[PDB]
Amino acid sequence: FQCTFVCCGKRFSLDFNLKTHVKIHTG
Ligand SMILES: [Zn+2]
Repeated sequence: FQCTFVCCGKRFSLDFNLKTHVKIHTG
């Protein structure tokens, strides 16, 4: 998918990698 939080704005590939990442912006 894609990130859009803070200055991280990283890149997401799929749902698994989607939450496995944004999980921080969420905690
Ligand atoms: Zn991010």
